[PDB]
Amino acid sequence: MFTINAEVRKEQGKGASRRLRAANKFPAIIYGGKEAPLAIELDHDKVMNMQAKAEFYSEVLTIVVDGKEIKVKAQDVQRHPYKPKLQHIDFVRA
Amino acid sequence: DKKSARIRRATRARRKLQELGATRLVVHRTPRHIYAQVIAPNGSEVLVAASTVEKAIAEQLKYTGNKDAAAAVGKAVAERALEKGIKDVSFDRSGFQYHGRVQALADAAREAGLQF
Amino acid sequence: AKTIKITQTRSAIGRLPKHKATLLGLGLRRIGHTVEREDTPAIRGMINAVSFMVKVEE
Amino acid sequence: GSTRNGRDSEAKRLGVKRFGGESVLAGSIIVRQRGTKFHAGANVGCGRDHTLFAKADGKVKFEVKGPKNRKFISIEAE
Amino acid sequence: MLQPKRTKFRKMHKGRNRGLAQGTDVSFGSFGLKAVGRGRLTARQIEAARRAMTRAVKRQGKIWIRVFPDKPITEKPLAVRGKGKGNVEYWVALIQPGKVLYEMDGVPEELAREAFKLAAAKLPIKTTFVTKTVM
RNA sequence: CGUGAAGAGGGAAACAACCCAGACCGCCAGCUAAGGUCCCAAAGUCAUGGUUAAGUGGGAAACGAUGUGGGAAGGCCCAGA
RNA sequence: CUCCUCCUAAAGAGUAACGGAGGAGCACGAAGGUUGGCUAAUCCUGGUCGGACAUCAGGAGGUUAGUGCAAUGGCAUAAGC
RNA sequence: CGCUCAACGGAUAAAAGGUACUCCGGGGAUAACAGGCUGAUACCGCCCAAGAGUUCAUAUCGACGGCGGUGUUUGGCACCU
RNA sequence: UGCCUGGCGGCCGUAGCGCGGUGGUCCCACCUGACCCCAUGCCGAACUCAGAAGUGAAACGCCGUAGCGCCGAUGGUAGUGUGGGGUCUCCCCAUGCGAGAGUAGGGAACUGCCAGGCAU
Ligand SMILES: [K+]
Ligand SMILES: [K+]
Ligand SMILES: [K+]
Ligand SMILES: [K+]
Ligand SMILES: [K+]
Ligand SMILES: [K+]
Ligand SMILES: [K+]
Ligand SMILES: [K+]
Ligand SMILES: [K+]
Ligand SMILES: [K+]
Ligand SMILES: [K+]
Ligand SMILES: [K+]
Ligand SMILES: [K+]
Ligand SMILES: [K+]
Ligand SMILES: [Mg+2]
Ligand SMILES: [Mg+2]
Ligand SMILES: [Mg+2]
Ligand SMILES: [Mg+2]
Ligand SMILES: [Mg+2]
Ligand SMILES: [Mg+2]
Ligand SMILES: [Mg+2]
Ligand SMILES: [Mg+2]
Ligand SMILES: [Mg+2]
Ligand SMILES: [Mg+2]
Ligand SMILES: [Mg+2]
Ligand SMILES: [Mg+2]
Ligand SMILES: [Mg+2]
Ligand SMILES: [Mg+2]
Ligand SMILES: [Mg+2]
Ligand SMILES: [Mg+2]
Ligand SMILES: [Mg+2]
Ligand SMILES: [Mg+2]
Ligand SMILES: [Mg+2]
Ligand SMILES: [Mg+2]
Ligand SMILES: [Mg+2]
Ligand SMILES: [Mg+2]
Ligand SMILES: [Mg+2]
Ligand SMILES: [Mg+2]
Ligand SMILES: [Mg+2]
Ligand SMILES: [Mg+2]
Ligand SMILES: [Mg+2]
Ligand SMILES: [Mg+2]
Ligand SMILES: [Mg+2]
Ligand SMILES: [Mg+2]
Ligand SMILES: [Mg+2]
Ligand SMILES: [Mg+2]
Ligand SMILES: [Mg+2]
Ligand SMILES: [Mg+2]
Ligand SMILES: [Mg+2]
Ligand SMILES: [Mg+2]
Ligand SMILES: [Mg+2]
Ligand SMILES: [Mg+2]
Ligand SMILES: [Mg+2]
Ligand SMILES: [Mg+2]
Repeated sequence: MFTINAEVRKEQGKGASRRLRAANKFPAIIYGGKEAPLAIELDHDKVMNMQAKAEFYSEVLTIVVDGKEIKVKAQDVQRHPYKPKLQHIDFVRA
Repeated sequence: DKKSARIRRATRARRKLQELGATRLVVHRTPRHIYAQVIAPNGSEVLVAASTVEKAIAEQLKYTGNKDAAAAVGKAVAERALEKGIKDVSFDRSGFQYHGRVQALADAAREAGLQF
Repeated sequence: AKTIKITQTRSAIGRLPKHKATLLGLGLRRIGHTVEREDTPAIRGMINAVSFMVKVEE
Repeated sequence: GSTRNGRDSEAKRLGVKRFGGESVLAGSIIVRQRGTKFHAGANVGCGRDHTLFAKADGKVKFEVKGPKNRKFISIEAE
Repeated sequence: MLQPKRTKFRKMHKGRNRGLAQGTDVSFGSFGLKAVGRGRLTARQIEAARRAMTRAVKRQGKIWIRVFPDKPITEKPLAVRGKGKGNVEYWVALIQPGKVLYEMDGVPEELAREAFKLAAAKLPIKTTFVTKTVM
C-alpha cells in the first residue's frame, strides 16, 4: 500500500544534490531489469515518515513518477551521519 | 610437472633471443618424434618447419624417435630454410639439454648450411 | 569570425601568478579596460580561468 | 635531556627523468630507481644500479605487459 | 583503561581530525550512543562513561565499546623549555561526527536511554541516542 | 601563495603585514571598489515581508528553562478529552 | 658534528627543527665471471634410539622463505639454492 | 704507499685552565628585574551524581569523569628597555 | 570446409581455482629396457639413450556447472583546483574535476601462424 510520488531529476551531481536536500527533498535512483536507470527526487518528510515502518523495507512499493506507476523494492539507504534524515535511496525494480 | 619445469628452463634463453631480435630455430622433442620450426623474430609467424610426423620424412626412417631421425629432421629443416634463403638463425633447445637427439639435429642443420 | 568583448572588472593586485599571466594573454591592462578577441575554445578557457575578475559582452 | 635521533642521509634524486613521448638521444637516462620497479623493454638497457637508459634515439614509451602486469619502458624509433 | 598492548612506535604525529565517521550504525546491540561532535576521547573518559552506564543497568544486558584509544599523546614536563619530543602520558580515540561510541542490548529502551544519559555526562563531546535500523 | 619590507591613497574608531586598490604633474568636473547612507560625519529616518524585547545587537562553554516564531508527525477527545 | 635507509615531505626533484626510528667506518679469489641444473617458510600424518624441535617418507601450503650485515625499493627469466 | 686530519671542505708539524683585580669593542640580534603575549600549571566557579550522611545523592561533603572564569602562582616565549 | 591434436606467439584472472563428465586411429602422456652416448654429492627418480607390449589410472586437452576468485555500472557519498563566506581546531556557497567501498549486473576466455590425423 506504500505509494511514493517522485519527480525526474533535471540536474545531477554534488551541487544539485545538496540544493535538493537544502530544499527538503532528496535524490534516489531506480535501477534493475532491462530498463535504463531513472534518477528521481523525493519529498524528505513523507518518505522519512514512511520508512519508519519496518514494512517499508520488505514490501513492494509503488513509485508514481510522471503518472506512471513503477513497482520497486527498497535496496539500499544512505542516512545522514548523525541527524534523523535520509541522503539517498536505491530502489530495485520489482 | 615436467612440461612446466622445461618451460621454466627455456624462458630465459627465449627472452634473450626475443630481445636480440633473432630468427629462432626451435626444437621440440618427444619420446616418439622430433620437430623443428624456424620462427620469425616477432615470434608468431613460422617460416619453415620439418618433423617426423611428416610422411615424406618418416617414410625413410626405421624409427622416428632416435638420433638418425633427429639428423634427418635437422637436414630437412636446414634445406628448406636455405631454399627460402634464411641462412642465419639462433638455436632454441627449448629447455632440452644440448645433447643426443637435440644435438644431432643441430649438427645436421649446421652441416646442411644453417649458420649458428 | 565571431568576436567577443572582455572587460577587466577587479584589480590584479595580489592575484595568483597564473592569473596575472592569463590577464596578460588576454591583453587586459587595467580595471575597466575592454578588448576584442576572436571567439575560440582557447580564449574561452582563458576567460574561464579569470572569470571572477572579467566580464564578457557577447 | 637529549635525543638519540637526529640522523638522515642525503636525498638521492631518483625518479623519472624522461616522461612518455619525450624524444631522447642514445644513452639518456630515463628513470633512476632502486631495483626494477620499471623493467627494460625494446631499445632500453638496465644498468648495474638498475638505471634504465636509451640504447637508441627515439621516443620514450611506457607500457604494462606480460603475465605479472609489470611496467616496461621502451624506445620507439623515430 | 584501554590502551594497546604493544605498538610499532612509541610516539605519533599530532595529525588532524577532519571528516565524518565510519561505523555509524548500531551493529551489535539494539541501542547506541552516537557522537554528534568532533573531538578526542581519553581512555579515562571512556572508562568513566563505561562505569556510569554499567552501574545504571545493574550489570544486566550487554555493552559494547565501539572505540579504542590507540593514539598516544605526549606532554612536556613543567619548567622545561625543544630537546626532543615529550613523554607519552595518555591515550585517546579520535572521534568524528556520526561515530557510534557504545552499544547496549538486553534492556528496555527507557533504561538504556537513562544509562546513556548518565554516560554522556562524562564525555567532552555532544552525543545522541540511536536505535538499530533494519536497513 | 599574498602583502609589509622597499608601497602612498580609501576601509577596519585608533591599527607595517587584514579588505579595496598600485600615487608622472595640475583641476573648486564625472563614475565606481572595499566599506557605508539618524546626529558627530559624505550618502535612504528608502520600499516590501518577517524575527528579536535581551540594548540581544554591542565578549564566552558544558549545562539549565511552560521565553517566543516556523515545520512534519503522534496519543486522547461531544460514545464527553 | 662525516656517510646510509625510512618517515615528516603537501602522488616529478628538493625541502627545516636539540622532530620520530634504525644502521656504516666492512666482508668476499669466491661470497667474483660464465654454463648447466634447482626452488622456500610453516604445519599435519607415518617412522629405531629421537624427545616441542635432528635425519626419512608422503600430504597441505605457495615465498607467510631467502638475500654476508640497517632499512627501503627489488628479485622465479630468479638478484635466492 | 703514509691522516678516527671523526670538529670528518681537513686553521699549526706542534697547545690546557683562572680572573670577585679585571679591561675594550659591541648587542635589547641574547639571559637575570619589571612590562607584554600565552594560560600548561595555579587559583576561583560550575555540570553529572557514585556514595558518606541511621533512612535520605543534593543540611553538609562529593568519587569516576565533564565545562568554564581570572591573570593570580610555577612556568613557556624572547616582543620593549 | 568442419572436428581433434602438437608447437610458437598475442593477451594477462570476464581468461584463475573447485566440482562433475569425457578422449587414445593419429598426437600427447604415462609406459618397456639400458651393455652403450649421457647421469645420480645414493637411486635410469630426474637427465639421457634404445624402443612400442599395455593404459588413458595419473597428467594433459575438451565439455558442463557459480561454490569461490575475478570483472562491474547508474546514482549518491568522500576528497579537491579557483573565487567567495561562516559560528574558523572545522565547515558552507558558486564553478570545474570527482573517487574508494558497496549495489544491480557480468562472467566457466578470445585470437594469429605452422604442422599432423579424421571426415569431407
Ligand atoms: K608590492
Ligand atoms: K548593547
Ligand atoms: K504560557
Ligand atoms: K616524499
Ligand atoms: K661463480
Ligand atoms: K670543521
Ligand atoms: K687565558
Ligand atoms: K676571589
Ligand atoms: K584560562
Ligand atoms: K586566558
Ligand atoms: K562559573
Ligand atoms: K534528605
Ligand atoms: K638593559
Ligand atoms: K572461470
Ligand atoms: Mg563544490
Ligand atoms: Mg587584495
Ligand atoms: Mg632518504
Ligand atoms: Mg594531513
Ligand atoms: Mg578517518
Ligand atoms: Mg632592511
Ligand atoms: Mg598601504
Ligand atoms: Mg591606511
Ligand atoms: Mg577595529
Ligand atoms: Mg583612518
Ligand atoms: Mg555615484
Ligand atoms: Mg550627512
Ligand atoms: Mg523606513
Ligand atoms: Mg552586549
Ligand atoms: Mg617527492
Ligand atoms: Mg608535490
Ligand atoms: Mg627552500
Ligand atoms: Mg631551509
Ligand atoms: Mg634535519
Ligand atoms: Mg651511531
Ligand atoms: Mg643460471
Ligand atoms: Mg666541516
Ligand atoms: Mg676575596
Ligand atoms: Mg664595556
Ligand atoms: Mg643599541
Ligand atoms: Mg628582543
Ligand atoms: Mg623570576
Ligand atoms: Mg620576564
Ligand atoms: Mg552542590
Ligand atoms: Mg573531583
Ligand atoms: Mg600581572
Ligand atoms: Mg610572567
Ligand atoms: Mg623569533
Ligand atoms: Mg618595557
Ligand atoms: Mg613602548
Ligand atoms: Mg622413463
Ligand atoms: Mg583420467
Ligand atoms: Mg559516479
Ligand atoms: Mg567505483
Ligand atoms: Mg575450468
